[PDB]
Amino acid sequence: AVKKFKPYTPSRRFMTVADFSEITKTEPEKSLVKPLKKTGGRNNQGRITVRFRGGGHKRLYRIIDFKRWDKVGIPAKVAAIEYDPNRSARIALLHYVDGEKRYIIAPDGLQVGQQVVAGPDAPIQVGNALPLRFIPVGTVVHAVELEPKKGAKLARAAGTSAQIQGREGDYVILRLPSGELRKVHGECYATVGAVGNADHKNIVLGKAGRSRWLGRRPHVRGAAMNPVDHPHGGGEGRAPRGRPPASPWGWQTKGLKTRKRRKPSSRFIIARRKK
Amino acid sequence: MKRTWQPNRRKRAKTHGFRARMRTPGGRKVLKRRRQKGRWRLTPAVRK
RNA sequence: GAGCUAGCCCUGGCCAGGGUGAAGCUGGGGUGAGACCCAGUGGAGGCCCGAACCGGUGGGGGAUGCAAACCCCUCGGAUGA
RNA sequence: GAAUGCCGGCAUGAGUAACGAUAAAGAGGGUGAGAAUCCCUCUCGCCGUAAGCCCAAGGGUUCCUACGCAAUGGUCGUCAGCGUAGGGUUAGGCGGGACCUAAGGUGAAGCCGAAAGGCGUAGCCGAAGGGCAGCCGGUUAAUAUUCCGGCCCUUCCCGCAGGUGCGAUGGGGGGACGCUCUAGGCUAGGGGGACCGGAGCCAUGGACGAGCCCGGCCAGAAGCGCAGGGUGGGAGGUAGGCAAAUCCGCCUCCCAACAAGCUCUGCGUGGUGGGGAAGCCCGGGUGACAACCCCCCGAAGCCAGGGAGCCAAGAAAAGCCUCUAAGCACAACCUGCGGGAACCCGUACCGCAAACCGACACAGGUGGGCGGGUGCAAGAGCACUCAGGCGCGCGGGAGAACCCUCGCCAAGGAACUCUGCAAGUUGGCCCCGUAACUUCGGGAGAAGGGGUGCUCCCUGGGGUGAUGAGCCCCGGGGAGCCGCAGUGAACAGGCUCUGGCGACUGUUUACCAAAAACACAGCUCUCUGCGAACUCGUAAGAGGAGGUAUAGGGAGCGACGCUUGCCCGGUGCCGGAAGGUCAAGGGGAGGGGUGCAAGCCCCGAACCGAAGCCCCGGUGAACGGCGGCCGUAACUAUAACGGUCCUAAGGUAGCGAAAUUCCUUGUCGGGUAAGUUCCGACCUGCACGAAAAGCGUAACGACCGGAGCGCUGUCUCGGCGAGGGACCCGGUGAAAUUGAACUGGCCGUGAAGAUGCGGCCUACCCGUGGCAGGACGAAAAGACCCCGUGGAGCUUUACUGCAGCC
RNA sequence: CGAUGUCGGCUCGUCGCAUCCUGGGGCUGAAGAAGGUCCCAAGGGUUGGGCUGUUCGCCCAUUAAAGCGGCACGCGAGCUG
RNA sequence: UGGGAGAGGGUGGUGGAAUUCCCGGAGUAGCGGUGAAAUGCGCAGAUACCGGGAGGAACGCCGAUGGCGAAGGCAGCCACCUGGUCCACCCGUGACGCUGAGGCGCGAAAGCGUGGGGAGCAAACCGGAUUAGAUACCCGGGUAGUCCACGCCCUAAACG
RNA sequence: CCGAGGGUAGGGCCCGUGACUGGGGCGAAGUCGUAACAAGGUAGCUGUACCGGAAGGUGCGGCUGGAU
Ligand SMILES: CC[C@H]1OC(=O)[C@H](C)[C@@H](O[C@H]2C[C@@](C)(OC)[C@@H](O)[C@H](C)O2)[C@H](C)[C@@H](O[C@@H]2O[C@H](C)C[C@H](N(C)C)[C@H]2O)[C@](C)(O)C[C@@H](C)C(=O)[C@H](C)[C@@H](O)[C@]1(C)O
Ligand SMILES: [Mg+2]
Ligand SMILES: [Mg+2]
Ligand SMILES: [Mg+2]
Ligand SMILES: [Mg+2]
Ligand SMILES: [Mg+2]
Ligand SMILES: [Mg+2]
Ligand SMILES: [Mg+2]
Ligand SMILES: [Mg+2]
Ligand SMILES: [Mg+2]
Ligand SMILES: [Mg+2]
Ligand SMILES: [Mg+2]
Ligand SMILES: [Mg+2]
Ligand SMILES: [Mg+2]
Ligand SMILES: [Mg+2]
Ligand SMILES: [Mg+2]
Ligand SMILES: [Mg+2]
Ligand SMILES: [Mg+2]
Ligand SMILES: [Mg+2]
Ligand SMILES: [Mg+2]
Ligand SMILES: [Mg+2]
Ligand SMILES: [Mg+2]
Ligand SMILES: [Mg+2]
Ligand SMILES: [Mg+2]
Ligand SMILES: [Mg+2]
Ligand SMILES: [Mg+2]
Ligand SMILES: [Mg+2]
Ligand SMILES: [Mg+2]
Ligand SMILES: [Mg+2]
Ligand SMILES: [Mg+2]
Ligand SMILES: [Mg+2]
Ligand SMILES: [Mg+2]
Ligand SMILES: [Mg+2]
Ligand SMILES: [Mg+2]
Ligand SMILES: [Mg+2]
Ligand SMILES: [Mg+2]
Ligand SMILES: [Mg+2]
Ligand SMILES: [Mg+2]
Ligand SMILES: [Mg+2]
Ligand SMILES: [Mg+2]
Ligand SMILES: [Mg+2]
Ligand SMILES: [Mg+2]
Ligand SMILES: [Mg+2]
Ligand SMILES: [Mg+2]
Ligand SMILES: [Mg+2]
Ligand SMILES: [Mg+2]
Ligand SMILES: [Mg+2]
Ligand SMILES: [Mg+2]
Ligand SMILES: [Mg+2]
Ligand SMILES: [Mg+2]
Ligand SMILES: [Mg+2]
Ligand SMILES: [Mg+2]
Ligand SMILES: [Mg+2]
Ligand SMILES: [Mg+2]
Ligand SMILES: [Mg+2]
Ligand SMILES: [Mg+2]
Ligand SMILES: [Mg+2]
Ligand SMILES: [Mg+2]
Ligand SMILES: [Mg+2]
Ligand SMILES: [Mg+2]
Ligand SMILES: [Mg+2]
Ligand SMILES: [Mg+2]
Ligand SMILES: [Mg+2]
Ligand SMILES: [Mg+2]
Ligand SMILES: [Mg+2]
Ligand SMILES: [Mg+2]
Ligand SMILES: [Mg+2]
Ligand SMILES: [Mg+2]
Ligand SMILES: [Mg+2]
Ligand SMILES: [Mg+2]
Ligand SMILES: [Mg+2]
Ligand SMILES: [Mg+2]
Ligand SMILES: [Mg+2]
Ligand SMILES: [Mg+2]
Ligand SMILES: [Mg+2]
Ligand SMILES: [Mg+2]
Ligand SMILES: [Mg+2]
Ligand SMILES: [Mg+2]
Ligand SMILES: [Mg+2]
Ligand SMILES: [Mg+2]
Ligand SMILES: [Mg+2]
Ligand SMILES: [Mg+2]
Ligand SMILES: [Mg+2]
Ligand SMILES: [Mg+2]
Ligand SMILES: [Mg+2]
Ligand SMILES: [Mg+2]
Ligand SMILES: [Mg+2]
Ligand SMILES: [Mg+2]
Ligand SMILES: [Mg+2]
Ligand SMILES: [Mg+2]
Ligand SMILES: [Mg+2]
Ligand SMILES: [Mg+2]
Ligand SMILES: [Mg+2]
Ligand SMILES: [Mg+2]
Ligand SMILES: [Mg+2]
Ligand SMILES: [Mg+2]
Ligand SMILES: [Mg+2]
Ligand SMILES: [Mg+2]
Ligand SMILES: [Mg+2]
Ligand SMILES: [Mg+2]
Ligand SMILES: [Mg+2]
Ligand SMILES: [Mg+2]
Ligand SMILES: [Mg+2]
Ligand SMILES: [Mg+2]
Ligand SMILES: [Mg+2]
Ligand SMILES: [Mg+2]
Ligand SMILES: [Mg+2]
Ligand SMILES: [Mg+2]
Ligand SMILES: [Mg+2]
Ligand SMILES: [Mg+2]
Ligand SMILES: [Mg+2]
Ligand SMILES: [Mg+2]
Ligand SMILES: [Mg+2]
Ligand SMILES: [Mg+2]
Ligand SMILES: [Mg+2]
Ligand SMILES: [Mg+2]
Ligand SMILES: [Mg+2]
Ligand SMILES: [Mg+2]
Ligand SMILES: [Mg+2]
Ligand SMILES: [Mg+2]
Ligand SMILES: [Mg+2]
Ligand SMILES: [Mg+2]
Ligand SMILES: [Mg+2]
Ligand SMILES: [Mg+2]
Ligand SMILES: [Mg+2]
Ligand SMILES: [Mg+2]
Ligand SMILES: [Mg+2]
Ligand SMILES: [Mg+2]
Ligand SMILES: [Mg+2]
Ligand SMILES: [Mg+2]
Ligand SMILES: [Mg+2]
Ligand SMILES: [Mg+2]
Ligand SMILES: [Mg+2]
Ligand SMILES: [Mg+2]
Ligand SMILES: [Mg+2]
Ligand SMILES: [Mg+2]
Ligand SMILES: [Mg+2]
Ligand SMILES: [Mg+2]
Ligand SMILES: [Mg+2]
Ligand SMILES: [Mg+2]
Ligand SMILES: [Mg+2]
Ligand SMILES: [Mg+2]
Ligand SMILES: [Mg+2]
Ligand SMILES: [Mg+2]
Ligand SMILES: [Mg+2]
Ligand SMILES: [Mg+2]
Ligand SMILES: [Mg+2]
Ligand SMILES: [Mg+2]
Ligand SMILES: [Mg+2]
Ligand SMILES: [Mg+2]
Ligand SMILES: [Mg+2]
Ligand SMILES: [Mg+2]
Ligand SMILES: [Mg+2]
Ligand SMILES: [Mg+2]
Ligand SMILES: [Mg+2]
Ligand SMILES: [Mg+2]
Ligand SMILES: [Mg+2]
Ligand SMILES: [Mg+2]
Ligand SMILES: [Mg+2]
Ligand SMILES: [Mg+2]
Ligand SMILES: [Mg+2]
Ligand SMILES: [Mg+2]
Ligand SMILES: [Mg+2]
Ligand SMILES: [Mg+2]
Ligand SMILES: [Mg+2]
Ligand SMILES: [Mg+2]
Ligand SMILES: [Mg+2]
Ligand SMILES: [Mg+2]
Ligand SMILES: [Mg+2]
Ligand SMILES: [Mg+2]
Ligand SMILES: [Mg+2]
Ligand SMILES: [Mg+2]
Ligand SMILES: [Mg+2]
Ligand SMILES: [Mg+2]
Ligand SMILES: [Mg+2]
Ligand SMILES: [Mg+2]
Ligand SMILES: [Mg+2]
Ligand SMILES: [Mg+2]
Ligand SMILES: [Mg+2]
Ligand SMILES: [Mg+2]
Ligand SMILES: [Mg+2]
Ligand SMILES: [Mg+2]
Ligand SMILES: [Mg+2]
Ligand SMILES: [Mg+2]
Ligand SMILES: [Mg+2]
Ligand SMILES: [Mg+2]
Ligand SMILES: [Mg+2]
Ligand SMILES: [Mg+2]
Ligand SMILES: [Mg+2]
Ligand SMILES: [Mg+2]
Ligand SMILES: [Mg+2]
Ligand SMILES: [Mg+2]
Ligand SMILES: [Mg+2]
Ligand SMILES: [Mg+2]
Ligand SMILES: [Mg+2]
Ligand SMILES: [Mg+2]
Ligand SMILES: [Mg+2]
Ligand SMILES: [Mg+2]
Ligand SMILES: [Mg+2]
Ligand SMILES: [Mg+2]
Ligand SMILES: [Mg+2]
Ligand SMILES: [Mg+2]
Ligand SMILES: [Mg+2]
Ligand SMILES: [Mg+2]
Ligand SMILES: [Mg+2]
Ligand SMILES: [Mg+2]
Ligand SMILES: [Mg+2]
Ligand SMILES: [Mg+2]
Ligand SMILES: [Mg+2]
Ligand SMILES: [Mg+2]
Ligand SMILES: [Mg+2]
Ligand SMILES: [Mg+2]
Ligand SMILES: [Mg+2]
Ligand SMILES: [Mg+2]
Ligand SMILES: [Mg+2]
Ligand SMILES: [Mg+2]
Ligand SMILES: [Mg+2]
Ligand SMILES: [Mg+2]
Ligand SMILES: [Mg+2]
Ligand SMILES: [Mg+2]
Ligand SMILES: [Mg+2]
Ligand SMILES: [Mg+2]
Ligand SMILES: [Mg+2]
Ligand SMILES: [Mg+2]
Ligand SMILES: [Mg+2]
Ligand SMILES: [Mg+2]
Ligand SMILES: [Mg+2]
Ligand SMILES: [Mg+2]
Ligand SMILES: [Mg+2]
Ligand SMILES: [Mg+2]
Ligand SMILES: [Mg+2]
Ligand SMILES: [Mg+2]
Ligand SMILES: [Mg+2]
Ligand SMILES: [Mg+2]
Ligand SMILES: [Mg+2]
Ligand SMILES: [Mg+2]
Ligand SMILES: [Mg+2]
Ligand SMILES: [Mg+2]
Ligand SMILES: [Mg+2]
Ligand SMILES: [Mg+2]
Ligand SMILES: [Mg+2]
Ligand SMILES: [Mg+2]
Ligand SMILES: [Mg+2]
Ligand SMILES: [Mg+2]
Ligand SMILES: [Mg+2]
Ligand SMILES: [Mg+2]
Ligand SMILES: [Mg+2]
Ligand SMILES: [Mg+2]
Ligand SMILES: [Mg+2]
Ligand SMILES: [Mg+2]
């Protein structure tokens, strides 16, 4: 449940912060964090290839176990639930009876002190990772592999979830967080339940500086620029777009579909997305 | 005011130095070119 | 050619002093239990005043200048984009 | 002889401007050919969170000493950062290397590109980050944590003794981390003393005093003490840490538990070794057997890897410890002791500046540390001062105009002006008090007032100590004193009402614009299923993201509140397996050339044949657009109402002479003595209008308007005074400009505005201080404007191509 | 066009006279006072404010009067902007 | 003490019918709609039929003139949690009662906030008719909303 | 010392008046439609919402003070 502030500054009027009330441990596991090499949006050429990036808080990357089929049949206790500045969700620290320690994305409802497990034999319980073909039809799952053994690729963001709708052959039908209907292979892993921290979307940043804390530098509108810079530049005074609204590089940015038409995964897209 | 010349020995050697010039084609032509002209110095002297 | 300038990356450093007094916590009141009220404690903030520092608002001087952008008075920010 | 020609020489302006901060000078003595300028002394003044000191960068001998003054020095010069010559920089411990990693750079493997080359894991390189052993004093003209003295310590090799399963690039631990606030105890630093040490001093009316002046420490190994940091012990199991493992990790048991113990630091003490003032006497020497004690204030530093809270969630790697593997256990490693060994480079000097960056000995620029005392509420603010450093490398005079900076002003008080521009006013602290409105925070330092010094007297609590005295910190009450005036100097808001625009803190045209512009949290649309979209790249490869639709790209709007209407005909976009058109290709009716001929060779109809376009739909917070004439109400007027024409549909709510209104100073109302502005209304809106958003909105603004109070040299209307210049003398001595010049007025003439021509008038020759009307004065081959089949940026349903995409 | 700076203001004036006032006149539909209109006359004078960048104009309060023009729409090597 | 009846309330589950859409098959020239029509939909394969899937909302028969609640109101079915009520016994307390200005709470629908959901329905709106007009009634579309969670609003022909 | 009151600055309440504006009442014979009273020709009324020259219409839920 998001936390409001009294208006003792102009920005405190609307600024909201997470309640952080599910976190049980406040510093990262030394053996599972590594330096997160900030880019600024520059590539190996040195060129801004993604604009308005940089200047965020320093971060360490928590190594997250996106396979889990590494360790079929070895249970693990939920030792803690922690903050992770690299993703919307929270992360959960697992202590395996193996003695090994890993992080997973924290599903909604997971409690410290519960034991989770992974594999075809697993119970249909929050935090269990099974191949997709062994979860009953209708079960809400997250952290889903797109391809067998290739790694959890879908429904990783705070609050998201895919739902199992039915089966066809070696393949399952998932309703993704976008509402598309895609066929995913049955041997792909997924974790029972939805990701936690659903309140994440109701956060009200509150002021410009908070975006600067996330590495987000200011966006500059096309209309505010000059013709050397953007299709929407120029004009004496303000101005409407005066052409179909365009990106910096000329392409149209209202409705123009951009998925590649012959892409092979199209055989596996049953229906495009919702809303 | 702060002007354009802010001498820095390490910046000087690392930018115009002999080893900087040999590492690229345009650099070796510079050295060849200044050697053909008979420059007493092929490169800016910096004290390291 | 980025030793000027612009942005980002890595690593360090700096920000006198005062002022305001958020949540929280505690106690008291309240109630079926609450909400909530009062006091104290607390020390929040692109919060307030003001040096260093960063700026350059208005005026005056300067105009073969002390200076190819300076000087005086005044003025903005000063825990933060 | 001319090219605003080129190179050089030399003139003119001219003995003119200037001589670079208005911090300031005077005299005596010395030296010397020569002295305002060098040296010495006394007096004066300036900086003192600096204008003093120490590091770093950069500079590169500028350092020190002798000897010089042609040039350099804005004057001078005997001086000097100048000339000449000699001298000067000393390290196992400081900094860098023989150590580690960060971004980045490079790069065995590998990948990519016509060539050049671009990438790329490890690895390597890479520092002001990690790591690691030196403190105090003396010494030289010039170096010192470097030399010397004292007391300490590190690594490497070898040896000795004790001990132990020893052994690594491998496993593990640790190293290892944010922001704000902050505890306890110290230390640096400081204040005081009636105590201790000291050469002296008694003045000019008084004082021989509990007098004045001065100074009362620094470093130090073990131990010890105080304060802190760090750290569970044992056992059993064990599949995880890419081999192993007794280590680590996980599970159980026992024990311990604010502890303690073990360990590591700071501080204190400490053998020991140092230092040691004023004054006096020519840097030294004396003082001096110097003394070296007590109380108080007290860090931002130290203990430290301390504590708490918060969200934006805060390097790596080596050193180091531990585990074992090959191996090896005559080894090896650990521990203590002993001897020996310990290399390269930097070290002078300047360093907020005359030695660095600005062409200059240039009022500019330059990162880190130290930065004393008093008082002013605090402080790095302000004034004066310590240490220490300076008086800014032309002076002497005079005492005009005028200019700059500054002080005051009778009466009036914004009448000044585009504008209160500028300058007054106000000004700190303490107490009383404080409105509309509001998002309940604010608005608020609202506004407005009162207090403020000194003496005496009584008294409350706190810190140190002890619970006392002493010192130190916050106060309370009473009675008095002096002045024009008590934050008596210095630093230190004028206020209010009302509108426009932008929510706000921010950002910007380096060097004419700081704004209403950009940004901004927030809202909406749209694309994107991950080898994502999109971006950069020929590619490989990167960014996106070690992210995954609560995410990422693109676009518009811009907190918040109440809202965002009608038009899909056109353009865009999205959907549409029909149809229509449609390229290569397929097909080959049927024609052609040649050959004697088998043949060879050419043209070619229907038909099949993508995307795109046509066509059918949808789509507005997609591009965009949201009517005309005529009539009508029982006074007039105006039309709720009607007729008709056109449209894809004819502007809704709200707002309106407005940042928009042309006619315009619209009209009415308010404010004024008077109001082209302002505010409030009206609405025939030239030419508002709903996310190029509409109407509002508390708070905010060096934004832009209008008004009022306060107060003023802004003004009536100017006066006087100060200093720095201007002026005079000595020194040094520019400049743009310049066809030559023996260079007057009027009325005319002239290429149409004449010193230069005509006629007249006026006028002895040459300067100095002033003023700017002319020399179509100077500067810049007009930026406006046009011309050139000149150029460049930009746009699109101009042309033609290309990338990219299909 | 190898540059003649361009509105208004301020300051400083100088000139013309088709005279706004003051002096002298004729005519009057001049009783007086007051004007009306033409003539002569350029010696001097010709105010302070509100509004607007304004010139101009309107308005307020006075006045003998609140003149109109030229001087590169006089005057930016005199200022403003 | 012991009994019973009930859509009383709250939470979590879960069942079938029907509508809509989507996929496959089959099939052809209309379907839909009305007072009559047109708009609309349909050879680009609709309607009507069968198989499949998804999703939302409501709960047929029972059902009543019934029942429960203080009122507003409450209807598939299951479980849990909870309120009120009536009855038999005549067992306990000893008038502990009645009402109730203020207060507090509850309070249909619509409406508002921030998320979610969205089949059907449907203000606004668009089109087709009717009509003198038709900003209506009727028809074809259609957005809020109706649904869920939390938080507001607090109204009524909230009536017996 | 207190003190009539005078002055300065700021608040509260009432009264009168104001360009313009909002609906209200009244007014023998105005304009537009016809919402209600009969099943008033779509039963009406309702709270609310949205919309429209105007009465009103429509939605959602409620009442019978609805008809046959
Ligand atoms: C400070 C010192 C500078 O002087 C100025 O700024 C003055 C104040 C300008 O006026 C400024 C300010 C202003 C308002 O002029 C008054 C503006 O109009 C002009 C454009 O520039 C001048 C004099 C301009 O002249 C004017 O240029 C006009 C185009 C035409 C005009 N004249 C021939 C008709 C002429 O005199 C012009 C060109 O800058 C002068 C040229 C030679 C220069 O470039 C010189 C080197 C100047 O930079 C300067 C002397 O250093
Ligand atoms: Mg808040
Ligand atoms: Mg509040
Ligand atoms: Mg959480
Ligand atoms: Mg690590
Ligand atoms: Mg990267
Ligand atoms: Mg790279
Ligand atoms: Mg490169
Ligand atoms: Mg490059
Ligand atoms: Mg980009
Ligand atoms: Mg970027
Ligand atoms: Mg997280
Ligand atoms: Mg994320
Ligand atoms: Mg798959
Ligand atoms: Mg948000
Ligand atoms: Mg961040
Ligand atoms: Mg953003
Ligand atoms: Mg923007
Ligand atoms: Mg623009
Ligand atoms: Mg622009
Ligand atoms: Mg460009
Ligand atoms: Mg272009
Ligand atoms: Mg373009
Ligand atoms: Mg444009
Ligand atoms: Mg523009
Ligand atoms: Mg523009
Ligand atoms: Mg425009
Ligand atoms: Mg346009
Ligand atoms: Mg376009
Ligand atoms: Mg594209
Ligand atoms: Mg999709
Ligand atoms: Mg600069
Ligand atoms: Mg360097
Ligand atoms: Mg360097
Ligand atoms: Mg460098
Ligand atoms: Mg080099
Ligand atoms: Mg380089
Ligand atoms: Mg190379
Ligand atoms: Mg070569
Ligand atoms: Mg040579
Ligand atoms: Mg070179
Ligand atoms: Mg530099
Ligand atoms: Mg600060
Ligand atoms: Mg500060
Ligand atoms: Mg600090
Ligand atoms: Mg402070
Ligand atoms: Mg308090
Ligand atoms: Mg607390
Ligand atoms: Mg602040
Ligand atoms: Mg303040
Ligand atoms: Mg000023
Ligand atoms: Mg200049
Ligand atoms: Mg200055
Ligand atoms: Mg100043
Ligand atoms: Mg400030
Ligand atoms: Mg010639
Ligand atoms: Mg010349
Ligand atoms: Mg030439
Ligand atoms: Mg020449
Ligand atoms: Mg020459
Ligand atoms: Mg010459
Ligand atoms: Mg010569
Ligand atoms: Mg010469
Ligand atoms: Mg001369
Ligand atoms: Mg002269
Ligand atoms: Mg000069
Ligand atoms: Mg000068
Ligand atoms: Mg000065
Ligand atoms: Mg002298
Ligand atoms: Mg003297
Ligand atoms: Mg001599
Ligand atoms: Mg001399
Ligand atoms: Mg001399
Ligand atoms: Mg001198
Ligand atoms: Mg001397
Ligand atoms: Mg030099
Ligand atoms: Mg000389
Ligand atoms: Mg000389
Ligand atoms: Mg000589
Ligand atoms: Mg000289
Ligand atoms: Mg000089
Ligand atoms: Mg030396
Ligand atoms: Mg060696
Ligand atoms: Mg080459
Ligand atoms: Mg390197
Ligand atoms: Mg060292
Ligand atoms: Mg030491
Ligand atoms: Mg010597
Ligand atoms: Mg031995
Ligand atoms: Mg061992
Ligand atoms: Mg750590
Ligand atoms: Mg870490
Ligand atoms: Mg670090
Ligand atoms: Mg922080
Ligand atoms: Mg002190
Ligand atoms: Mg000691
Ligand atoms: Mg094991
Ligand atoms: Mg330490
Ligand atoms: Mg001594
Ligand atoms: Mg002695
Ligand atoms: Mg500090
Ligand atoms: Mg520490
Ligand atoms: Mg690393
Ligand atoms: Mg072996
Ligand atoms: Mg052996
Ligand atoms: Mg051992
Ligand atoms: Mg060596
Ligand atoms: Mg040295
Ligand atoms: Mg300086
Ligand atoms: Mg410094
Ligand atoms: Mg110097
Ligand atoms: Mg230069
Ligand atoms: Mg000098
Ligand atoms: Mg200087
Ligand atoms: Mg003070
Ligand atoms: Mg001086
Ligand atoms: Mg100075
Ligand atoms: Mg003089
Ligand atoms: Mg004189
Ligand atoms: Mg001065
Ligand atoms: Mg004074
Ligand atoms: Mg006066
Ligand atoms: Mg006044
Ligand atoms: Mg006055
Ligand atoms: Mg005024
Ligand atoms: Mg004004
Ligand atoms: Mg003042
Ligand atoms: Mg003051
Ligand atoms: Mg108030
Ligand atoms: Mg008020
Ligand atoms: Mg107000
Ligand atoms: Mg207001
Ligand atoms: Mg309030
Ligand atoms: Mg106050
Ligand atoms: Mg006050
Ligand atoms: Mg008092
Ligand atoms: Mg006194
Ligand atoms: Mg007195
Ligand atoms: Mg102030
Ligand atoms: Mg702003
Ligand atoms: Mg702005
Ligand atoms: Mg606005
Ligand atoms: Mg706003
Ligand atoms: Mg804004
Ligand atoms: Mg700020
Ligand atoms: Mg600028
Ligand atoms: Mg500029
Ligand atoms: Mg510039
Ligand atoms: Mg300026
Ligand atoms: Mg601007
Ligand atoms: Mg500003
Ligand atoms: Mg901007
Ligand atoms: Mg918004
Ligand atoms: Mg959205
Ligand atoms: Mg590209
Ligand atoms: Mg190529
Ligand atoms: Mg990555
Ligand atoms: Mg907004
Ligand atoms: Mg905004
Ligand atoms: Mg913006
Ligand atoms: Mg409001
Ligand atoms: Mg359209
Ligand atoms: Mg269209
Ligand atoms: Mg269409
Ligand atoms: Mg258009
Ligand atoms: Mg159009
Ligand atoms: Mg509307
Ligand atoms: Mg107007
Ligand atoms: Mg209007
Ligand atoms: Mg307006
Ligand atoms: Mg307009
Ligand atoms: Mg106008
Ligand atoms: Mg008017
Ligand atoms: Mg009036
Ligand atoms: Mg009108
Ligand atoms: Mg627009
Ligand atoms: Mg616009
Ligand atoms: Mg406002
Ligand atoms: Mg406001
Ligand atoms: Mg502002
Ligand atoms: Mg501003
Ligand atoms: Mg005023
Ligand atoms: Mg006034
Ligand atoms: Mg004056
Ligand atoms: Mg004077
Ligand atoms: Mg003389
Ligand atoms: Mg001379
Ligand atoms: Mg000279
Ligand atoms: Mg001649
Ligand atoms: Mg001549
Ligand atoms: Mg002459
Ligand atoms: Mg003459
Ligand atoms: Mg002529
Ligand atoms: Mg003439
Ligand atoms: Mg003449
Ligand atoms: Mg002649
Ligand atoms: Mg002649
Ligand atoms: Mg003549
Ligand atoms: Mg003549
Ligand atoms: Mg004459
Ligand atoms: Mg002279
Ligand atoms: Mg003169
Ligand atoms: Mg002149
Ligand atoms: Mg000329
Ligand atoms: Mg002239
Ligand atoms: Mg001239
Ligand atoms: Mg030329
Ligand atoms: Mg020209
Ligand atoms: Mg030119
Ligand atoms: Mg131009
Ligand atoms: Mg022209
Ligand atoms: Mg042509
Ligand atoms: Mg031509
Ligand atoms: Mg051309
Ligand atoms: Mg061109
Ligand atoms: Mg011209
Ligand atoms: Mg010329
Ligand atoms: Mg010229
Ligand atoms: Mg004036
Ligand atoms: Mg008469
Ligand atoms: Mg008369
Ligand atoms: Mg006459
Ligand atoms: Mg006259
Ligand atoms: Mg004019
Ligand atoms: Mg006018
Ligand atoms: Mg008269
Ligand atoms: Mg005139
Ligand atoms: Mg004329
Ligand atoms: Mg002219
Ligand atoms: Mg004219
Ligand atoms: Mg003209
Ligand atoms: Mg003129
Ligand atoms: Mg003029
Ligand atoms: Mg001028
Ligand atoms: Mg002018
Ligand atoms: Mg001139
Ligand atoms: Mg002149
Ligand atoms: Mg002239
Ligand atoms: Mg059809
Ligand atoms: Mg067919
Ligand atoms: Mg659905
Ligand atoms: Mg009984
Ligand atoms: Mg219609
Ligand atoms: Mg009809
Ligand atoms: Mg309700
Ligand atoms: Mg009639
Ligand atoms: Mg009726
Ligand atoms: Mg009816
Ligand atoms: Mg009817
Ligand atoms: Mg309707």
